[PDB]
Parts: sequence; C-alpha cells; structure tokens
Amino acid sequence: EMKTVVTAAHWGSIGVVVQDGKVVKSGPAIEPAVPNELQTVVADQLYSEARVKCPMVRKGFLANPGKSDTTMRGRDEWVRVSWDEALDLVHNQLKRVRDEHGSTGIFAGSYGWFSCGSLHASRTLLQRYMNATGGFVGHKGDYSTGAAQVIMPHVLGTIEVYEQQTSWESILESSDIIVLWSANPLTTMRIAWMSTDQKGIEYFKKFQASGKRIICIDPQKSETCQMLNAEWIPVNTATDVPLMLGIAHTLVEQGKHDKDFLKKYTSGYAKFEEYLLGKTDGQPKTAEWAAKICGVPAETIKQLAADFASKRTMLMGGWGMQRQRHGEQTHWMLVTLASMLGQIGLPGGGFGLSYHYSNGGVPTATGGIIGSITASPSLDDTSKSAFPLARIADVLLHPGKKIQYNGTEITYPDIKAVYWAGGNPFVHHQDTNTLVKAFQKPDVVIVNEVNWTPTARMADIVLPATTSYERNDLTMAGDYSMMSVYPMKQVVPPQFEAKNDYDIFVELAKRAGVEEQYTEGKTEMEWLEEFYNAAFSAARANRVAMPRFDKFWAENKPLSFEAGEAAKKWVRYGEFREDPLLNPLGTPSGKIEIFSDVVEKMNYNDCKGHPSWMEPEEFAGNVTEEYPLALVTPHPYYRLHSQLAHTSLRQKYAVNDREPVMIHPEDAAARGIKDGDIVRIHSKRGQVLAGAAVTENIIKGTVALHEGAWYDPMYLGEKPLCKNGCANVLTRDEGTSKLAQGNSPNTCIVQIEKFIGVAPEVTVFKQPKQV
Ligand SMILES: Nc1nc2c(c(=O)[nH]1)N[C@H]1C(S)=C(S)[C@@H](COP(=O)(O)OP(=O)(O)OC[C@H]3O[C@@H](n4cnc5c(=O)[nH]c(N)nc54)[C@H](O)[C@@H]3O)O[C@H]1N2
Ligand SMILES: Nc1nc2c(c(=O)[nH]1)N[C@H]1C(S)=C(S)[C@@H](COP(=O)(O)OP(=O)(O)OC[C@H]3O[C@@H](n4cnc5c(=O)[nH]c(N)nc54)[C@H](O)[C@@H]3O)O[C@H]1N2
Ligand SMILES: [Mo]
Ligand SMILES: [O]
Repeated sequence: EMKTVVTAAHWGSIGVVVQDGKVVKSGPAIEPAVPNELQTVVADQLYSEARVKCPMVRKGFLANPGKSDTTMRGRDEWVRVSWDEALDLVHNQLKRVRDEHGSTGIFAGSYGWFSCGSLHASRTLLQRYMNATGGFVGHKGDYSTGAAQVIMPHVLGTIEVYEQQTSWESILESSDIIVLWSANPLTTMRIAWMSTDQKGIEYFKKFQASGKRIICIDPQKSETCQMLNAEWIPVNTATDVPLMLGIAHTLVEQGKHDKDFLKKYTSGYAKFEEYLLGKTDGQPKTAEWAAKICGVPAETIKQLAADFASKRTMLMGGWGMQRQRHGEQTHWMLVTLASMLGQIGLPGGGFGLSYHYSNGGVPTATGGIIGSITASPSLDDTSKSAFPLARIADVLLHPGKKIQYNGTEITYPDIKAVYWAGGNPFVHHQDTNTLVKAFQKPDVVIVNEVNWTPTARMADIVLPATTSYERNDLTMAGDYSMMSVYPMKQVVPPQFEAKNDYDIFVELAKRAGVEEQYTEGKTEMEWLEEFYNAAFSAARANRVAMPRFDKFWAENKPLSFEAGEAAKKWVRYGEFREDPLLNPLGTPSGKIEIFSDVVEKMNYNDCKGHPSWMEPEEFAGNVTEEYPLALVTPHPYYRLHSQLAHTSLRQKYAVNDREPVMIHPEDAAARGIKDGDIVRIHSKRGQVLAGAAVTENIIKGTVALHEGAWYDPMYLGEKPLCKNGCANVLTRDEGTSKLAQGNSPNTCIVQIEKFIGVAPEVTVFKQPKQV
C-alpha cells in the first residue's frame, strides 16, 4: 500500500515513495551536504501533461510522407496513430533514404543528455539500431568543451577536461587559495553524466569550513560565490584572456614567475613572453591595459598576481568561458598562467578543468565499474562525413560546403533524415530562428521524446518514450569516484502509450530483420546482470567482494566502495613534475606547449601559435547604441538544461511566468524596469520575453539569461517572439575558430526594454494542437 523504491538520475540516487500505485514523493537515498531540489519531482516527471501520451504524426506529413511542405514543421496539426502505423512509417521513411542515398543521408548524432542508465541509453540505442541497419552520420565533439577538448591535446597531450583531478583531500590539506574561474560548482555538480555521488559539493563546503580563500571570477555573483561566502571578482564575459595576460605581465614585471619551472616543463614560453611584453605588437599586456578590457581594477589584477605566486593556488577553470568565440584561448592561457606560477604537479597546486563537473577530484574508489550497452551490434563510409556538432544548422542548409577544422577539411554531407532520441536541439543549439529554417530541409524528422519539447514540436513523427522510473536499469555514482553501484528499480508501469526506447528500436529492428543482433537474445534483466557482472569481475581482480546480482537487485540499495591512500593522495601531473624526461606528456615536445608549432603551422586567422587576445564580434567591449548590453547564458540551478522545466520547480525561479533575466539596477533604472517586470530581450538574431530580476549580483552592462528554457514561439505573421525566454533565440551560431569549431553562445550583445501590453500565455508545457 505504501513502499519506497530506490532508483537514480543524473542528479543522484533517489528514494521514491509509492502510495497505492502512485508516486507521491521523491528525495535523496543518500543525504547530501546541500539539498538537491532536482531529486524531488519524480511525480511531476511521471504524470505531467507535457508528456507525449501517444505516437503522433504531422498532418501534412501524413498527406505526403517524405514529400511534404516542410515549412509546416512547428506549425501543423498533430494526428494520433497506432504504434503499428508509426513504426511502419518510420521504417519505410528511413528505408527510402537508405535506398536512394545510403547511410550518409541519415543524421543520428542525436546529441543530448537523456537519462542515466547502462541499458536504457536512448541515444546509444538509436545509434545501435542505425548501425545494425547500415550506419549513419554522427558528429564530433560536444557542446560542453567544444573548444577546450581540441586545444588541450595540443597543449597537454590529453583531453584533460574529462579526467580525474588532483585529490580533493590534497586540496583540503595543501591549497591556500582555490580560484573558481568561470566555474559555478554548487550549481553544476548537482548532476553527473552517470549519477552524482554528491561528494564534490561536500568538499567545497569542507574547504569553505577551513576558512581558506575561495575566489570566484565570473560576470555574475553565482550561486556558488554566495553559498561558499567567497570573494567575488566581477569580470566582463569573454575578457578572461586579457585578465590572465595582465596577471601574467605583473608576474614577469615583479620577477615572480617560476623561470625554473618554465625552463624544465614547458616549450615555447620565450615566444609567448615577446607577445606578453609587447615586443611583437608594441603593446605590453599590463594590468592597466587589461583593466580597461575586463573591468577588474589594475591594482586588483596586481594583487591577484602576488597572491597566486606566494600561496599554494589551485586554478579551477569552468567551461562557460570557452563556450564563446575564440574559446580555445581561455584554457590555453589558463594553463600558461599556471605554468608561470610553477605549482603544477604539487599537492593542492596548479590547475584543474573538472573540479566543477561531475565531482572531479573525489578520490577514485577501488572496486568495479558496470558495463553498458554499445552502439556496436554483432559500404558505410560515414566517418568522413562527421562534423563538429554545432555546425548542424550549417550542414542542413549547405550540403557539400567545406570547412576547416583542427588542421583538416570537412565536407558537409547531404542529410535527408534526422532522428533525435534524447536531446533538445531547439533549446540547446544557437540561433533558434536559423535552426528552424535548417529543419525545413530534411525529408523526414523523427523524435523519441518523453515530453512535448520544442524539438518534438518541430518533428514529423513523435514517438512517446518512458522515463527511467518506468523501467529497470543500473548506473554508477560518479563521474570519477566510481564509489557506488546504484540500482534503478522500476517504480511504476509505463504511462499512457509510452515505450522504452529499447522497445521502440527492437520493433524497428524487427522490421529491418536485425532483431537478434540488436537484442543479442537478452531480456532487460539479463542485460543488467551482464553489465553488473562486469563490475563483479573487476572488483574481484581488485580484491573487492561484491554480492551476486540477484542478491544486489533484491536489496535495492546502493552498493559502495572505498578509496585507498594512493587515490586520496593522488596529484595530477605529479609524475610529470617528478621527472618530465621519464614521464613526458603526449605532446610533440613532451612538455607543456605554451607555443604550439602544430597550431601555428595551421595558419588560422582566428588561432595563433600561442595564447592571444582576439576581440570577438560581440562582447561588453564593443556593445553598440542599438545593442548596449552584453549577454551570458549560464547553466540553471533548478533544471538540467531543459529537463524538469515542466515541473513544479519552475515556481522556484519563474518571474511573471517567464525565464528570469538578471539585470543590474542601474541598467534597469535607465529603462524604467522594476523587479518583476516582463521585459523584451532582442539581438540581431531574435527576441524573447523574460522576467526582470534586478540585482547587483551581475556586473553592470551585462545581463544573464540561463540556458534551457523551452522555446515557445508566438506566431503573429519573421523571427517570432519566444514567450518563455529561451536564451539561444538570441545567440550567434558560429564556430569558436577554425581550430575547434565549437559553439560560441557567450559572446553576445542585446538590448532590453520594458514590455508594454498583456503578457502572452506560455503554452509550451501543454499538449499540442489536435492531440
Ligand atoms: N546559450 C547556451 N546554449 C547551450 C549551453 C550554454 O551553456 N549556453 N550549454 C550546451 C551544453 S554544455 C549542453 S550538454 C547542451 C544540453 O543539450 P540537451 O542535452 O539536448 O538538453 P536536455 O534538456 O538535457 O535534453 C535531454 C532530452 O532528453 C529527453 N529524455 C530524457 N530521458 C529520455 C529517454 O529515456 N528517452 C528519450 N527518447 N528521451 C529522453 C528529455 O525529455 C529531454 O528533452 O546545451 C548546450 N546549449
Ligand atoms: N543544476 C545544473 N548542473 C549542471 C548543468 C545544468 O544544466 N543544470 N549542465 C551540466 C553540463 S551538460 C555542463 S557541460 C556543465 C557546464 O559547466 P560550466 O560550463 O562551467 O557551466 P556554466 O554555467 O556555463 O559555467 C560558466 C560559469 O562561469 C560564468 N561564465 C560564463 N562565461 C564566462 C566568461 O567568459 N568568463 C568568466 N570569468 N566567467 C564566465 C557563468 O556565469 C557561469 O557562472 O554543468 C553540468 N552541471
Ligand atoms: Mo554539457
Ligand atoms: O555536455
């Protein structure tokens, strides 16, 4: 009559209370250091009226499958169909593309975060089906570190951003200063790719409790800065390279840089110093020069230099500052600065590029790691067609176009079919109006979705998918500690006519005659036992005993491992520092590449051989009369991107039923805007409505609109107005540079005005037309 079921999500292990077959409460299965409200809305996710309840097809698509008026996408009426008919239609439409163009005509990169779980990984299951039927065009990189993950291999010989960090125990014991540079961990570590072990936030609180210095360098006084009682250094968005250069110049000018470290562990510093001192362009990159650009007073720049060089300092760089034009320069320069400080490889010293993401630094436990489903079941030349994924709109609009990327050339393919399963590009991709046009080009657009997202509303065929709570699965506490195996026990039966993505793709696999290769003859629970036994065997090899799967599953509790002393004491780059000749980096020199011949020899206009300041098209430094404010689009506290936007958590932040925009009181007063007013934000790309949140917690001249609000266009006969405040309606869709071609949202300027009139009803969380 009343039971508690343990399952999990990106936002942690979750206990779910079921009362007479209905979910009535959800919360942490393991008490966290800071409450995580994301864990409390399982019932909202299960029973929401925004859920896709039945297979649906666009009316105009039904009239002429694969030959419709595609300008009707997003505008049409929806027809309920049976699963039989929808699956026959999907199979037929994909087969037509394969028959006429082959695998290069299908895009199934399907970027998204979907839900955690080893088996029910909607994106992987889609790609497993696509590969079982001949292949598909995928993508390269990701939206999180599109720039940093390309430049760091050139500088450090490794991807760096998704690797274990120096142990938090070492930071607690030895760091005098931690600098949160474009990092908001008390927001961004409420989730992990698997399931957050919740220990990263705890360690930040332990460091706060030590009383040692925490510095936040950010255009906003973030949730982290406020909750950790930290020192706020306001900085203009996209001006961190000038600030780092000013700090670097001060170090040289005062003889505080570590010349011994630079000599032994880096390559090309001299070429960089010539630029730093103004010997190549005639402009020394002084603190006074930097202050004009980044808004940090020159004397504050100098004191940071002195404090960093005299105290054991860990530079924790987040990723907002590389999600922008020339983003490659920021973490390149951060590494360069850390090299000049000379503390890389010391306890509590150096830099880290994942202390803000998925609990980096939490000591790695000794245990086992479960398996998971792959896209490889057991003529396809799509590898050459993969492109940097943020070029998606460019690809759909310009088939055959060639671009430069990381020293090579890529030719866009000719995409006829788009299948998304577990992502929301009409919220996550930049310049939404251009994406609308791009999605008119494919012959067929298919979406598996839990809810009626803006992406589903732009499709031809929408298939209802289940949540994690309607199926069984396994995940880990992570993403680096690997300290627990979390069970994901089914809480309720599938709702409405929703199906697990697994079952959707089994049915399509049957229609193509590849069911056996897809399922491998296994049931849901047989898949999970196999994944579990992979961890069982690895734990055994590590001298750790685990219960049998059936015992583990019956207990329905997290199974946790312990970290040993080696993990608790581990220092990143410690071996390199001990002996760089015997422990070289995977770079051409074997050292830190402050100057990279490889990058220089590419001869790109927007990326030189060493870190440099290159003014972007739009930022605080070149706002105009027409667009006098700069924009930054940080990640939200009460959503995972667009996930949970439809839940009761919306009431915790919506202002006048719009996404809130942080605006400085001086910029608000100049516009007659008071707290709580609906405002109109517009750029050269589009216009959205938001709710004014007037606050000194944002640097003057800049406004912050969090990413992830559901695009809700108001069609009034054109770049229609978003009624809800989707940030990417406003952003530029362009590569960071020819090196990485990452996405560049956070270099943007806008205008804001008080909205006069009656506020449009927000309709994007309700069933669409003709359900
Ligand atoms: N202006 C700006 N834009 C940005 C960013 C920014 O910082 N500023 N950040 C970028 C980055 S780092 C990210 S990773 C992206 C996020 O981009 P997305 O990953 O697309 O955002 P999500 O809201 O997580 O979308 C996940 C979708 O998967 C669905 N889903 C969940 N579980 C399942 C399932 O089991 N089956 C199926 N079929 N669907 C499921 C959810 O309903 C949800 O719609 O945004 C990027 N865009
Ligand atoms: N609750 C929640 N947690 C999450 C996510 C979520 O959507 N919701 N997204 C997850 C995923 S997919 C990702 S990739 C990571 C994102 O990890 P991050 O990229 O670090 O998340 P952002 O909010 O974009 O972090 C940028 C922070 O630095 C600021 N900032 C932005 N641009 C600049 C700049 O140019 N210079 C300086 N000095 N500061 C800048 C932002 O205001 C913001 O406070 O977080 C993950 N964790
Ligand atoms: Mo991300
Ligand atoms: O990501």
